[PDB]
Amino acid sequence: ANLKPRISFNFFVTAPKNVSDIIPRTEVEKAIRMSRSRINDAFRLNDN
Amino acid sequence: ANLKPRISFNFFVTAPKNVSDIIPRTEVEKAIRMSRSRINDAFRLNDN
Amino acid sequence: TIEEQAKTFLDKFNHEAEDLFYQSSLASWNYNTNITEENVQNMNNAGDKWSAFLKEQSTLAQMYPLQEIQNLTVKLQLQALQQNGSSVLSEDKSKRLNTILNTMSTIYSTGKVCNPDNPQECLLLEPGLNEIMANSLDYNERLWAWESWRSEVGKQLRPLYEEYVVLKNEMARANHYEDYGDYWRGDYEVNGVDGYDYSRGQLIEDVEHTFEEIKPLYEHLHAYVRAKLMNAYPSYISPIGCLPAHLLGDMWGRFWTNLYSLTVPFGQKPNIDVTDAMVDQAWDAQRIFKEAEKFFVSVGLPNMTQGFWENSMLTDPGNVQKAVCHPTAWDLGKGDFRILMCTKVTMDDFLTAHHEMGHIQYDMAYAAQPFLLRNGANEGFHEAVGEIMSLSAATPKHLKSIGLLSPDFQEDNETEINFLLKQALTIVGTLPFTYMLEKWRWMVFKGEIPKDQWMKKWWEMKREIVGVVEPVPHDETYCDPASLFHVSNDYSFIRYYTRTLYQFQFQEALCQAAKHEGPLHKCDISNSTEAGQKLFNMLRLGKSEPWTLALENVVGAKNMNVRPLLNYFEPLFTWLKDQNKNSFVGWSTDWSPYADQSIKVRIS
Amino acid sequence: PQECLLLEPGLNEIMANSLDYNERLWAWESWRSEVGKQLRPLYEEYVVL
Ligand SMILES: *[C@@H]1O[C@H](CO)[C@@H](O[C@@H]2O[C@H](CO)[C@@H](O)[C@H](O)[C@H]2NC(C)=O)[C@H](O)[C@H]1NC(C)=O
Ligand SMILES: *[C@@H]1O[C@H](CO)[C@@H](O[C@@H]2O[C@H](CO)[C@@H](O)[C@H](O)[C@H]2NC(C)=O)[C@H](O)[C@H]1NC(C)=O
Ligand SMILES: *[C@@H]1O[C@H](CO)[C@@H](O[C@@H]2O[C@H](CO)[C@@H](O)[C@H](O)[C@H]2NC(C)=O)[C@H](O)[C@H]1NC(C)=O
Ligand SMILES: *[C@@H]1O[C@H](CO)[C@@H](O[C@@H]2O[C@H](CO)[C@@H](O)[C@H](O)[C@H]2NC(C)=O)[C@H](O)[C@H]1NC(C)=O
Ligand SMILES: *[C@@H]1O[C@H](CO)[C@@H](O[C@@H]2O[C@H](CO)[C@@H](O)[C@H](O)[C@H]2NC(C)=O)[C@H](O)[C@H]1NC(C)=O
Ligand SMILES: *[C@@H]1O[C@H](CO)[C@@H](O[C@@H]2O[C@H](CO)[C@@H](O)[C@H](O)[C@H]2NC(C)=O)[C@H](O)[C@H]1NC(C)=O
Ligand SMILES: *[C@@H]1O[C@H](CO)[C@@H](O[C@@H]2O[C@H](CO)[C@@H](O)[C@H](O)[C@H]2NC(C)=O)[C@H](O)[C@H]1NC(C)=O
Ligand SMILES: *[C@@H]1O[C@H](CO)[C@@H](O)[C@H](O)[C@H]1NC(C)=O
Ligand SMILES: [Zn+2]
Repeated sequence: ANLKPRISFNFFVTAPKNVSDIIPRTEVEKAIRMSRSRINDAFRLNDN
Repeated sequence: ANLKPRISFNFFVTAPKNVSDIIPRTEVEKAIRMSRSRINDAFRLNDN
Repeated sequence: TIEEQAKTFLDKFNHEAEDLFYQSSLASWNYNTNITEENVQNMNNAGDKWSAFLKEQSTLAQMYPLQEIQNLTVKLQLQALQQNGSSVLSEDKSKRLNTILNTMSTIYSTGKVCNPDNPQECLLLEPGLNEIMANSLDYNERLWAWESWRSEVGKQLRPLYEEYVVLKNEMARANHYEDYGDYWRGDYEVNGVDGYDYSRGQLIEDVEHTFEEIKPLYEHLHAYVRAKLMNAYPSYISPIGCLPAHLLGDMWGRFWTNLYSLTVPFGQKPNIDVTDAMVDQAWDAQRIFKEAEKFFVSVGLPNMTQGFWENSMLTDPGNVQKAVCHPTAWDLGKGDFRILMCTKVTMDDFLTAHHEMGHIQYDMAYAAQPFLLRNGANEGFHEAVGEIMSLSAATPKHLKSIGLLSPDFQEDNETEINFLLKQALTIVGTLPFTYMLEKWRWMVFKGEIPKDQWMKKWWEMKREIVGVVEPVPHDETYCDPASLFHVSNDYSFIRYYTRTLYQFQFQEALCQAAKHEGPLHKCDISNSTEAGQKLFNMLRLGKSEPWTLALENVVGAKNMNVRPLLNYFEPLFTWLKDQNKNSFVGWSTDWSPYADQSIKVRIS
Repeated sequence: PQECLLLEPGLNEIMANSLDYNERLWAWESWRSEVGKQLRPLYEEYVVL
């Protein structure tokens, strides 16, 4: 949501097929902590 | 198809929703030539 | 002389037109009444036989140039024939258009969505999906239905609507209009009558200028409903935000009626119902239509006619003799009128009877006019008469006089509120939605919204005008507005706004003739003949006069007003202003049901 | 996507009458994909029981 020039958007994750089931934010904040080093190089960005 | 220990498999691409429409191989061999440098680092491999 | 030339052509037209129309309508009547496969194709034969006559006459009438005619009443009929319509397109284009139109409606009428758990039980919209949204109290179920209908059906209509816009715009520009939008406002336009003029561009000014006076009342009605939803769905609605779009009773949010059971002010007192005092007095579906006729006679209007009693469908046949009972009035022309409805002994049918007889009493008035001038003064006058007739036959000051509602029965000032708020959930609940929807389409049809900002502007106007926020973000691959019936079936949607305003202008201007004293919502025009004249001077005009001149003959002004609608809801506005002391009237357009679990990303 | 086909009529006559390669392949693959995929987690339990 809210794509923009700065490219700063918002995102959230739901269960596979259950639109009313939002994965709590404090778990998305952990999966990304786990695989950030692998999300980065997919785009060549560098954590800053 | 044919996943194995060596991890050497085969793959092919079809149209979005048309199972009987196989993209000819000489175009998959060009898309991959175009974006190989970006497929590599997603896995940290190095073209060898 | 061009004048006489036309004058003679119209005369010759009238006869053929009228007879073919008679034969064409009788077929459809026989079909709708007596469903037989045989009658289906007969109706098609008669219909095409008539419809071809229209094309022949339209081309044949294109000769006489307009700017010579002085007699206004013939310059008015000619304008209805010279209209090229959609024939001005190409051939391949004109038959691509009909294909798109028939594909869009079929998707709406047959598309189905089905459960994630058991993918074998699929649900249509007509039954099933509507009753879920109209009856459920389960947050997750409502959200599933609301999102899945827009996802598995909206997504199909998008690439078709994108073509429909383009084609309809050419069809309009080839008729000396600016676009389709300016084509639709072609109904409210008047030209050269010395002070009764009305330009297609003024309609936008009037609509946007009367809406700024309903915002004070809609804000309070919106802030009160929100405070009563935070008890049925706690922890889901913030008290300074908007309302999630799927908790509004209906699939789209057009009417808030289905929120009555959650928002009734005084739940103990029951509303006025007489569906039982009719059974105890043995009222069959013929004493109803006699009471309606008597009510109309009391005002001053004339009786019914023999043919009306003879050839009508006041009752359901009951056997496998099949029929449709969507209640309608029929004006087959040549001098017969007839109603069609499967009547049940109830109250909501005791009102629908008055409503339909309203249309019938309209038609009987202007049936002395040339065939092309037999219609409402504009599109929003017909159904704005049936209403004001069904609005004055539900008042206890009338029910306790027709015989029901035992005479020792005084109403208290709490059922008054119980009733007004049931009205306001339907009248005032749908004014901002209608205005926003037509504004969006008027802006799409003129390229003021690029083809990649449709949904963005849609959900930007929703939060700002209607005060309703979506529960999941919708990108540009969706098309939500095309999921409504009127949008995906090519129907103008502004009649439902202006009708609501005329409905109360008439009611307010008629009670002053009947010498009413109390509040407006307790007025009753029965037994007042001097208030049947003021109404009969407007019905007996058809389309022969500019609609502003028709309004002037009743209200005394020449434009739609919004003051009389606010005098109707005064006893509710006061009570609402009192009940909203410790709340926050208004809303802030940044809250969203998913903004507390979203993560923000920023890339350089 | 509005015209759905059962197996008993329709899907059988396609496979038994057609001579079009792509149509046969579409039917053969889609019946196994949109129905086989459902029976798998049930068959896995049925075996065990
Ligand atoms: C989708 O996820 C929701 C959770 O957000 C599930 O709703 C739960 O349903 C169970 C029983 O039906 C209730 O006991 C829970 O209270 C519900 N959750 C909440 C937050 O109220 C829902 O069942 C899921 N959908 C499916 C098909 O499993
Ligand atoms: C799926 O792709 C195939 C191509 O492999 C399409 O088949 C073509 O269909 C057209 C007309 O139907 C024929 O003229 C071609 O000869 C077909 N291709 C071959 C290789 O024979 C098929 O139409 C596609 N499916 C859909 C739904 O479009
Ligand atoms: C409904 O329509 C059917 C025909 O579609 C009518 O059947 C006719 O009945 C009359 C007797 O009154 C026969 O003389 C005709 O031969 C019948 N027509 C056919 C095609 O069978 C039926 O009468 C209609 N119902 C009513 C109430 O008029
Ligand atoms: C416009 O033309 C109509 C005729 O089409 C005129 O209506 C006629 O008026 C005279 C006298 O008022 C009647 O005797 C005729 O019967 C009317 N004709 C019809 C068909 O009913 C009308 O008067 C003309 N308008 C003006 C302003 O003169
Ligand atoms: C209706 O469409 C026609 C074209 O089909 C427009 O053009 C006129 O067509 C007639 C033939 O019937 C010619 O005699 C005229 O010379 C044409 N007019 C022009 C300006 O070329 C016609 O103008 C259209 N009328 C309306 C009211 O839209
Ligand atoms: C219209 O007026 C008539 C007569 O003025 C009312 O009919 C009277 O109704 C009362 C109570 O229902 C009876 O006691 C009288 O006997 C009736 N009089 C006649 C002559 O029938 C009628 O009720 C009024 N209608 C409304 C809606 O007020
Ligand atoms: C209905 O009318 C009654 C009588 O006028 C109202 O009751 C009074 O309301 C005032 C206003 O606050 C109080 O000061 C009185 O104490 C009330 N009287 C009693 C006996 O309680 C009542 O408020 C009105 N209801 C509505 C919804 O307006
Ligand atoms: C209308 O018809 C009734 C008969 O049902 C009659 O008594 C009444 O007088 C008629 N109305 C007028 C105005 O003549
Ligand atoms: Zn009506």
